[PDB]
Amino acid sequence: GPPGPPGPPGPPGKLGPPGPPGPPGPP
Amino acid sequence: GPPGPPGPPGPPGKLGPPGPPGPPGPP
Amino acid sequence: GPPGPPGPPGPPGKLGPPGPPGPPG
Repeated sequence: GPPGPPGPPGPPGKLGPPGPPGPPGPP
Repeated sequence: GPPGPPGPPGPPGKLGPPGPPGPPGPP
Repeated sequence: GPPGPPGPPGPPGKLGPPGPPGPPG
């Protein structure tokens, strides 16, 4: 018979990397 | 014959973006 | 018939953790 339809989309990706380091503190 | 089953689930999506900048440092 | 082909890639991940605190002022 015909091939079946395409499977479901995969799961979402994983969390991204940690963000950039923050600014210097106030004086 | 009938059409075949649905295909397998896709791959996991792409990695998320880097996070927000950190907070200000200590004084 | 044969099973279908693999599905599409999933949706994008969420943003990561906050970065580290900065250095001293």
